[PDB]
Amino acid sequence: ASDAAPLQYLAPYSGCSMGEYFRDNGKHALIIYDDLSKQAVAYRQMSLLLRRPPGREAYPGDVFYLHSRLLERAAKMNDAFGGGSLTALPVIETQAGDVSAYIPTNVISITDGQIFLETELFYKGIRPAINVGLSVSR
Amino acid sequence: ASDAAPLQYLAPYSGCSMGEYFRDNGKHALIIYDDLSKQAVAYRQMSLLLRRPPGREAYPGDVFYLHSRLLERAAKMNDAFGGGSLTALPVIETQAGDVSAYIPTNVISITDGQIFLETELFYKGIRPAINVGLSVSR
Amino acid sequence: ASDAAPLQYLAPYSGCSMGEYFRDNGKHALIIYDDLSKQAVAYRQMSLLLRRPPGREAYPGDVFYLHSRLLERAAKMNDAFGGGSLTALPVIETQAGDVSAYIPTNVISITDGQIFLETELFYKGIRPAINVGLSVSR
Amino acid sequence: AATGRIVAVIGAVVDVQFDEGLPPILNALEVQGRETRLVLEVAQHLGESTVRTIAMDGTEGLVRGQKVLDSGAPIKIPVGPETLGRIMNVIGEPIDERGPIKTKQFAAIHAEAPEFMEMSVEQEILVTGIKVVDLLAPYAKGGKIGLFGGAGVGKTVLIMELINNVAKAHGGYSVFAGVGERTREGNDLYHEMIESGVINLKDATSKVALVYGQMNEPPGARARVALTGLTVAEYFRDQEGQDVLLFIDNIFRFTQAGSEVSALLGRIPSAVGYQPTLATDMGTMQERITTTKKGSITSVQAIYVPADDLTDPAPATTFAHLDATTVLSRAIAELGIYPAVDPLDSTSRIMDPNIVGSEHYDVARGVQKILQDYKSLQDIIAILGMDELSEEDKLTVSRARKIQRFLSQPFQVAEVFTGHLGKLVPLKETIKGFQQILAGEYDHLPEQAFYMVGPIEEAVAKADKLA
Amino acid sequence: GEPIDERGPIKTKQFAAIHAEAPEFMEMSVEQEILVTGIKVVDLLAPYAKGGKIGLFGGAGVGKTVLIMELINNVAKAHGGYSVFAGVGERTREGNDLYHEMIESGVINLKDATSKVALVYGQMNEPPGARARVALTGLTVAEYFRDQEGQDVLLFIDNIFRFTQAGSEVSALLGRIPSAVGYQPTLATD
Amino acid sequence: AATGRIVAVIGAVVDVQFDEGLPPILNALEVQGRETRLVLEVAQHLGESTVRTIAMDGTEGLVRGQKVLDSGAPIKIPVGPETLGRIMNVIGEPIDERGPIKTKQFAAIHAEAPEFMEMSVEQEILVTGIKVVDLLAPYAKGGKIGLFGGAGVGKTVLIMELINNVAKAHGGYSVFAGVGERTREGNDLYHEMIESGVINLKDATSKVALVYGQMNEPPGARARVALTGLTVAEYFRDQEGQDVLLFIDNIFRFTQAGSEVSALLGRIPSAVGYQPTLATDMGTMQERITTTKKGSITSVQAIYVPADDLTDPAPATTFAHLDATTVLSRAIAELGIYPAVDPLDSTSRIMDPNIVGSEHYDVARGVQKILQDYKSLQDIIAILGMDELSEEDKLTVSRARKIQRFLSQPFQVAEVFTGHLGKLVPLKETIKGFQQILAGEYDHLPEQAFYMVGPIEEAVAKADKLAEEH
Amino acid sequence: PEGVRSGAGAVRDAGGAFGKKEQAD
Amino acid sequence: ESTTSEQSARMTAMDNASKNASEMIDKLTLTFNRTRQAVITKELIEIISGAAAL
Ligand SMILES: Nc1ncnc2c1ncn2[C@@H]1O[C@H](COP(=O)(O)OP(=O)(O)O)[C@@H](O)[C@H]1O
Ligand SMILES: Nc1ncnc2c1ncn2[C@@H]1O[C@H](COP(=O)(O)OP(=O)(O)O)[C@@H](O)[C@H]1O
Ligand SMILES: [Mg+2]
Ligand SMILES: [Mg+2]
Repeated sequence: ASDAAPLQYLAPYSGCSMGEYFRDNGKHALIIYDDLSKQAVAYRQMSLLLRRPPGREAYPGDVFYLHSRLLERAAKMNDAFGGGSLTALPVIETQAGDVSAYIPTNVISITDGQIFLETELFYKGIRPAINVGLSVSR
Repeated sequence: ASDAAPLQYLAPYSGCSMGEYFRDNGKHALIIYDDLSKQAVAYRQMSLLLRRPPGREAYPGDVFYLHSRLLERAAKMNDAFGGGSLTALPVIETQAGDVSAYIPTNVISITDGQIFLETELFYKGIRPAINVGLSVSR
Repeated sequence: ASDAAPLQYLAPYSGCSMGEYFRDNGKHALIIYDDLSKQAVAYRQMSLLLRRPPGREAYPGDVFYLHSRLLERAAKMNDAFGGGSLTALPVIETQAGDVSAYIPTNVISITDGQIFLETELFYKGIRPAINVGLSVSR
Repeated sequence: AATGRIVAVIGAVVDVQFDEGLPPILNALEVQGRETRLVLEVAQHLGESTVRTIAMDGTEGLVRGQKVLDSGAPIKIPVGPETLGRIMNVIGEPIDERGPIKTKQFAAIHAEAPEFMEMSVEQEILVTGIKVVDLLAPYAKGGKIGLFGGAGVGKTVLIMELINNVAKAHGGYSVFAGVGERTREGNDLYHEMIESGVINLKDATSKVALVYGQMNEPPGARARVALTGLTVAEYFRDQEGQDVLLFIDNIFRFTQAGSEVSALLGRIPSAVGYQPTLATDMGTMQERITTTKKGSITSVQAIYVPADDLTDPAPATTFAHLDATTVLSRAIAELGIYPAVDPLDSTSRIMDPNIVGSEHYDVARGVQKILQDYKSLQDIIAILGMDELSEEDKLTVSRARKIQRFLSQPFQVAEVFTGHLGKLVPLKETIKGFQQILAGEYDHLPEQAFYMVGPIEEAVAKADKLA
Repeated sequence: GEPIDERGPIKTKQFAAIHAEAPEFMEMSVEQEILVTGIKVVDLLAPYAKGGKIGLFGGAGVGKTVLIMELINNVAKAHGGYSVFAGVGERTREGNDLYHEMIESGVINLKDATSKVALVYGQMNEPPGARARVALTGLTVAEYFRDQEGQDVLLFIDNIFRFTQAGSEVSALLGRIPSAVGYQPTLATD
Repeated sequence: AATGRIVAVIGAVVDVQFDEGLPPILNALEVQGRETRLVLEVAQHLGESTVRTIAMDGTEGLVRGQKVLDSGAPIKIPVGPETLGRIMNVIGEPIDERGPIKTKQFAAIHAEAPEFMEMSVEQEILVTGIKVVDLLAPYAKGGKIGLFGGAGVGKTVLIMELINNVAKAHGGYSVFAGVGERTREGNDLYHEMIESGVINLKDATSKVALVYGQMNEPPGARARVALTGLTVAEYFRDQEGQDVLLFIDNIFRFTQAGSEVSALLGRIPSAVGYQPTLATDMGTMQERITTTKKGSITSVQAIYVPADDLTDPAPATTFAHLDATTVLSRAIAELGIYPAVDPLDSTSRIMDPNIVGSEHYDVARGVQKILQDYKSLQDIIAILGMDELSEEDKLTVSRARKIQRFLSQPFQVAEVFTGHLGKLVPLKETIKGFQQILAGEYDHLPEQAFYMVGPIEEAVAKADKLAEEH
Repeated sequence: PEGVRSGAGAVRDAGGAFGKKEQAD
Repeated sequence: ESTTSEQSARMTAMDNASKNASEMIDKLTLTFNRTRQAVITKELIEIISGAAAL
């Protein structure tokens, strides 16, 4: 949090480029992005200071294009290219369990499933607090 | 729909003038505007590209005048002026039967009566589906 | 209501300055500001015509500082300065009993207590309509 | 006096450049080379010998370079005792095809409000013949009255009923101003005033003057008609000692028309698209309609609420300029109660024991308490039902439902499309009828007998027929 | 319009632009008819209209792709028409799965001239300007079969909502004041 | 060594033009010709030899063309052991009328945060004497603490009781900073700390230093007092190997003060009318309050929640910077239970079976489970009456109601309000009292015996007196 | 998931008639 | 004799109550949706207005 915004905006791509090395050499990898929302906030600050037109909740117009590029680089390769892999597990935080905000709706439409966690199940003894009703993997 | 917005904004007055031809020559006429809501939408599109301050539901503040001018040109002349007439029947669409919106309430304060058509009666079989309780003529 | 906006903006300080005369000579005084909500509208009108950017509900960016420097001038002095005092009783009006609006929340957090009045108690024969379950005095 | 040149035309805003003799603000200007008179009003001094004006008529056909002439004074209109029975417009030209108006003097539209030392503080009561108003929120003489309501709920029917009941017996004069409304209603009013006898076309015994600008006019005109009515209202108060009644229809259009030109003048919008100067220009206009130590003025105004919303900035700043309020509701009108007056949202300034008497005040407070109590049981009745209540709650529900019916009344101006007969109740009969219901003397009658009747005696007869 | 399947150039004889205009008033049909698909429930309860638009409410796990391919087969057998598929904002993995699923069923043949469908793809990791023009590219291909050969065609669109979102981002990029609920002022004309 | 001229005065933002040299950003300037001292701070370079500054006091009386001097360094304040028992300003000036502060050192209020290889990994419990905190959310030595709440729920009384319980039994020193609050309370605290002997006016054995900036000041001053407050504590942490305490009142005013000048600096607003630089500005300051390997700092911060909304962007981006949180609620306060701590919305990091043992952990989880189960039974009672419930549900409700009362406690600084003397409870009695109520050893007593008491031994002695007086 | 989902204790949080009726009993 | 009638009446009462609740929860949803759209439009206009005045 003490670092400048561009570093917090460049951090995930630098970590994806390190993991793409294993994918092209017949090995397997796994990457975890913590708090993808704070990268979007860091990206919004620069665009607001550079005098670009704002939009819904003051986010720029190409915020979807910022996250679609990042999460499209995880794949499974065939035998002609070696047979590597790369798996991603992004994390996103919601306010009052609202899944219709700007950023969660963008990210939900890109991935292949979700694991939903709640706080009511946490205090009645069900730990880990996974809600099987609203979880799916395609 | 494929036509440009100004063409969908000029249309009613052009028909109104052709109708007014008969009224001043001792004849009778009738005019039917299919949808004023789409004209309101087209005028709103035109206004925003001119960078004018938006208001309620992002509509401009001169929407009332736009219909007030048009629906005041139907009248019944006296004998000294010829005796002609011009009758008008505008049509407006609502969402989920909300009659307390901006444009529907605006138009009601102009006309001299209204006919209400319900959807439940249409589904059950009563056709034409007119609600006798609400329809009125002054 | 027929006076210029700057006079309505300047009126409360001109009365506080008259009240402060008694406070510094060993005497006690009482002051009442009727409808503090109507000073903020005059401040907003005066600021917008000076081409300053708006904020929430087009209020200026520092409406809190408008009242904070005003309500801090009431104090009880010790014997080295005379022993005088000055008391204040501001007034606020809310829309449809909404106490969680913008302006009321600012002034609630400045004073030492509040008295609540309600319409339902007014129409049930309880006059004056003081809600004793919420009124406090620190 | 001096000549200028048109430099820019956008909508209803025109800019003029003067070589010498810059006119002051609020003066009128004349355009040269047109078939019909067109007048402009100065609003701002921009700089480099240029001004920005507002037109009072259509601006089609204007060319850059055209000539504009100065007059030297604000808009002036004919005022006097010869305006009775005539019809004027924004700039005081007759539109009743009966020749010019020959008065002795003229007056300017813009003036200043009366000072602090000229105010009067007397209070009395005015009887209207309508049960809800007299019982709950009575009017007064020389005060301001407002009627709030949405669209289609019935403000103008009430205004015409008040005209029919009060205006005829009045000894003084009356003025009717119509702003932003239907033209056919004005024609109907003119013809029925000819028929009644208020307007006489063959002598000098008329007692009303009319000023009109309707919803087919450009926004420049609709922002200035109310002052034209105010001037002719004030002449009868100052120069002559008379009592005047002033009726204004939809003063809300005075505010809306002002926000259609604010953007073109180059201002920052404040809230919901309204102009920053919304309260001050309303306060400037409202403070002139008062009662002074030279005469009295009684005002009845109709107000409009957009999208059935009472928190909108336009109708929420008019509550502070009134002495009596009457709020209309669509939900009551749905149930069939006419007039649809909300009994828990109407107030008056003279509802105190020392003016109206103790008995009237006690009856009003009792009926309001009973009405309030029944509203707090709605949630339980809407789900669990009537059977869960005890006996006292059922009794209060029955009495409140009986009281609600008795507040409706048939109007005379609505007989044509309702098939009824008009009624007019004195005050004592209303007080006694509500006392009797509160005492429980009519608990053996059906609740449908108190619907659309006058005095209490008509309820027992209709119940007797409906055995 | 360039291949992305690594098989070579697309050697044809003619080219067409993607921006055109709707047919004039005097070329419309004054009658309404019914297109018969050969499925009992649709042809009995909710018949399709020839030259009309159909809305498909659904999701995953309820056999959507099998229905698409069965319509593709039936319209080619009973009438003699071809089909076009357009993917607006398409995930790469699901597009690869669909491409390999169509080969084994038989609607696409890699050994001779017997194919029935043409595929046009616009993926998620492309700039917003590219994802708003794919539908016109898919419409221009079918207009040739309609006009130069006089047959009936079928056209599929992956999602009609992403077509609105991609067009909503371009207006924001070009610097235009947004309309209600943050949409473009030209929502209805586009 | 440079001189400039004032060329524009709008609100609380001033512009100065220099002809010889250009001062760097974050420098202090002094205006010439005033009876008092006015200080300006540089923010931006506008080009063509001009800067845009922010004032630290009133700007009335300024004239275009007035001379301004350059000091050549950021704001510097006195620091050392001679500032104990004294009140100072935002820019380091005494305001207690006792003469100048005579030290030997000075410090700059703008520094940089410690690096990654200087952090410490240590966790020990810090007992306070309050049942709820010591049972459901323990504190830790050298940690960060937050007190969330709305208006009028009791943040200040709790932060006064924390001082009265922890500060007096501490070997080291302490610092208190007041940001954007009432002056009347700053008059109360000063005279309270004199009677208790913590502040001495004759000897040289004081233990507290005070820094104050209140809500009657322009926005420039209210947005800097916190840095002045923590710069003092950094000296006692580094230059001396000693533990320090740091109390801050309403750190929320640090963020609100920065939103009142952003528009005048030429910025596009972010959501709900905040400046676009919220998170970065908060993060830069927060990273300096840490326990490095040279010393320890234990911090307690009070946070204001506007209109009882925990999703507001100001409190939302503050949860990430803390180690233990206590959330006060208005619903509990209306039942008459003080302190109004929400038992199902407080968290701590050392609530682990390997740090506090198994018995302590099981008791807290067992309490929370039954408190969660109580809520679901209240829907049934709304429709069908209380008496139609089964006996097991009635026993569950009876135990839950008794558990709820026993969490309240009389404080010592609230003797004027309640009228009782305060109490302190050790940890073992706190564990045992709830373990016994969970077991079911007190099912034959009324609820009122568990209200406003200390240990478990006093409830039965209260019930016996209640029985005697019946 | 898109719609409004209720929880436990929502009857007594709204503070309507049913909440006070529940409390008094 | 009495017990059976009591049970058969309670069943009908509990059916009508759920009918009424289902009737209420249908208007409240439409009101909620309209308010949700209005909040977004109102909060976007302010950002545009404060960006234009610079
Ligand atoms: N007292 C009344 N009795 C019967 N119908 C009424 C009454 N008042 C209003 N209405 C109904 O309202 C309609 C007229 O509304 P109007 O007075 O024009 O509303 P507004 O004054 O808001 O324009 C009539 O068609 C009539 O059906
Ligand atoms: N034991 C108690 N603990 C805390 N607050 C109490 C207690 N008893 C009564 N109160 C009331 O709680 C209020 C909290 O005041 P204060 O702490 O100033 O509010 P804030 O938390 O907004 O600063 C006091 O006015 C006091 O009357
Ligand atoms: Mg009307
Ligand atoms: Mg406090």
